[PDB]
Amino acid sequence: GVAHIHASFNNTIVTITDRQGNALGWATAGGSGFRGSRKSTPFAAQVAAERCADAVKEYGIKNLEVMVKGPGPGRESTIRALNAAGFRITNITDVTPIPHXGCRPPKKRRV
Amino acid sequence: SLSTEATAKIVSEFGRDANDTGSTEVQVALLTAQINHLQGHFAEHKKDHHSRRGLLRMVSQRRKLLDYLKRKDVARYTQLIERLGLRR
Amino acid sequence: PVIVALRRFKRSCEKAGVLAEVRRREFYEKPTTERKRAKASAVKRHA
Amino acid sequence: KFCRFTAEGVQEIDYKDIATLKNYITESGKIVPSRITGTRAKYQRQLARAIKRARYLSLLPYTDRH
Amino acid sequence: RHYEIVFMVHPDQSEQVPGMIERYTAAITGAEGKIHRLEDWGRRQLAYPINKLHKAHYVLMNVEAPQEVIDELETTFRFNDAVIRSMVMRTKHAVTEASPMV
RNA sequence: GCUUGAGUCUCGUAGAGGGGGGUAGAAUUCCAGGUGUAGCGGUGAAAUGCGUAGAGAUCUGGAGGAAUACCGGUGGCGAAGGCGGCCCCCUGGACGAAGACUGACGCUCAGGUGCGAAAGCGUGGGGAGCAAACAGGAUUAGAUACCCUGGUAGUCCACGCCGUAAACGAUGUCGACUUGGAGGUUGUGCCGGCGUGGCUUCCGGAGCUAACGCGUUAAGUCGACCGCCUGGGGAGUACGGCCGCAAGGUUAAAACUCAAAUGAAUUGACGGGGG
Ligand SMILES: CN[C@@H]1[C@@H](O)[C@@H](O[C@@H]2[C@@H](O)[C@H](O[C@H]3O[C@H](CN)CC[C@H]3N)[C@@H](N)C[C@H]2N)OC[C@]1(C)O
Ligand SMILES: CN[C@@H]1[C@@H](O)[C@@H](O[C@@H]2[C@@H](O)[C@H](O[C@H]3O[C@H](CN)CC[C@H]3N)[C@@H](N)C[C@H]2N)OC[C@]1(C)O
Ligand SMILES: [K+]
Ligand SMILES: [K+]
Ligand SMILES: [K+]
Ligand SMILES: [K+]
Ligand SMILES: [K+]
Ligand SMILES: [K+]
Ligand SMILES: [Mg+2]
Ligand SMILES: [Mg+2]
Ligand SMILES: [Mg+2]
Ligand SMILES: [Mg+2]
Ligand SMILES: [Mg+2]
Ligand SMILES: [Mg+2]
Ligand SMILES: [Mg+2]
Ligand SMILES: [Mg+2]
Ligand SMILES: [Mg+2]
Ligand SMILES: [Mg+2]
Ligand SMILES: [Mg+2]
Ligand SMILES: [Mg+2]
Ligand SMILES: [Mg+2]
Ligand SMILES: [Mg+2]
Repeated sequence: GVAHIHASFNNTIVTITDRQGNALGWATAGGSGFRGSRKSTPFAAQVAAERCADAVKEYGIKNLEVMVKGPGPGRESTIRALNAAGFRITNITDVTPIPHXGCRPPKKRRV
Repeated sequence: SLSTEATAKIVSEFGRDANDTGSTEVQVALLTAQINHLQGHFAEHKKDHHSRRGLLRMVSQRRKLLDYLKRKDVARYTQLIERLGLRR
Repeated sequence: PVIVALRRFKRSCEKAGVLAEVRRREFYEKPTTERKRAKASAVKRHA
Repeated sequence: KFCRFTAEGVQEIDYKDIATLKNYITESGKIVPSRITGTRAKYQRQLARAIKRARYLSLLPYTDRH
Repeated sequence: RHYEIVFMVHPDQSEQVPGMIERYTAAITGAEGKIHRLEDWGRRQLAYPINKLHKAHYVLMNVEAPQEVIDELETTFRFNDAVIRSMVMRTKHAVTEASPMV
């Protein structure tokens, strides 16, 4: 299968899919008992990875290609947790979308 | 810009010889040919302001050379403007 | 950045400059602001 | 360091010469800066144009993910 | 004027390219142009997918010709559904030497 | 008359210079399907918002607009404004090398004319993303804000108008002259060097300057012509003229009022500046 890690600044979503991108299971830092400051940490992403690895216990997946997307805390800790759960991490690939210019981004925050 | 072959014909037509490239008559005839050629460009490309600045320099330079030639020798001036179809 | 293997993944992402690119593209930078930082950094390395 | 194009005395880089051009792209397919490769400015501009033409003809990739 | 012309043909018309090359150069020669170089690179692997395809058949042509008949050739490339992509480029000079591919 | 200023010709060179047309790849959004299941999104923390009518995530296909990562650079080009994927067509300027040619044809320029960022205006298109206004959620004593979720003009295109910006080098144009040092970029000559041009960045000498600084790209030493200033405020306002569809632009006072206003630098003190 393929592990898709959506690592945003606020949250991490881990979706395990087959090799044709059909979803098998998923978990998130926000739905693993972390809100606010706690949701956007490497640990919350580690916990999300484990619970997602738990969510696809029935399919009996051995090998995982890993697809990392976005700038967030749970880039690495999610991948380690899949290795800790005992997947054959065959590939690590960054698929973070980069425009080749693209659209005007939102205005800067004056905080 | 004007081609080598079109330039060389003008130089021959209005010059003393093939190498009289500096004559006021030759210079004016060359500017006139390029000014006339570019009318087609600017008819199509009305907002080509940058290129038009180059055209207006050709117009101004021609005016200055014709003015020089007039007082230097009006007979040469009078023939030149007649041959090229210039009001002045 | 296609790929001890995890350290190799970190390094490939440093070299493509993935996170620097994403951080720079979070918010719009006016051309005046971009020129200003380009000058300030040009001056910096030149010291 | 040092510009190979001045060393060989090449007139142009040539978009067809993929062997050469592949030395001036990263693994991501990105054009490598002149400060890293030591290419001269004039040749870096010719190189960038060659790589862009090659990318258009699908002789090089734009990215590692197509 | 001197032009370098690359075109890519859909890989299920590799057999139509000998015709294409003959017909396109008849246009050049008939309008009193030179063919300076003509190379058929054959089917190559694309660096990225073009319209689902992973391969295409490349032809290179260096040509001296009037502007007018090269304009005719690009419109031929436009509507010919076999021709998936093409580049026409001005060169300063005629090129006759073998390309780095061949 | 002359050829040294200024031009012309020949051959090349670099360039995001301009106008027009075409095309590529990345990404965002939307639409249609597949898989899948309870969250997603957002913040300092939240909430509004979105989601079991199946979101978010992931995959496939499609639509559409706008912008062109890397290259990229005190890099380049342009009178300034400005100009950045790739390809073609039309086109302007600059520079160099050899000679030849014209023979002061030059410089500057009130009035005049043209060009002129962004916003804005008119008509017709277009509209992904962004986003004045606006709406809701927060924050707060209040919060017509900053922050969050949305979002219309607009931003895009064609044609016309507007004519302004800290439109700045806050430095008018042209020419001559006057120690150096270190870079960049772009020609070219002779044998990795040694020459000869153009453009450009930084430091600094004399000199200049209130000082700060400028310093062969002068703010030095001179010449030509133009524009402009004459205490602060009232005021770039009023009235009149001209221009503009409008918004407004432009030209431009007076009464009254104050004894200052101002520049640079110095010592402190202070900072929700740094060490
Ligand atoms: C306004 N029209 C322009 C049109 O003028 C042209 O732009 C050229 C641009 O192609 C050139 O640049 C491009 O092509 C070069 C070779 N010709 C190589 C470098 C490349 N960036 C610039 N040097 C000058 C622009 N005016 O092509 C693009 C365009 C937008 O259509
Ligand atoms: C004032 N500093 C200069 C800097 O401006 C620049 O100077 C070059 C000089 O190197 C070039 O000349 C030199 O390099 C040439 C490279 N093709 C060959 C001939 C050689 N004399 C000149 N043609 C132009 C100057 N602007 O490079 C050298 C330098 C000393 O750093
Ligand atoms: K076609
Ligand atoms: K005058
Ligand atoms: K809108
Ligand atoms: K002092
Ligand atoms: K008025
Ligand atoms: K007064
Ligand atoms: Mg040009
Ligand atoms: Mg506008
Ligand atoms: Mg409008
Ligand atoms: Mg918004
Ligand atoms: Mg907002
Ligand atoms: Mg003003
Ligand atoms: Mg400006
Ligand atoms: Mg400025
Ligand atoms: Mg001013
Ligand atoms: Mg003037
Ligand atoms: Mg310049
Ligand atoms: Mg100095
Ligand atoms: Mg002074
Ligand atoms: Mg007024």
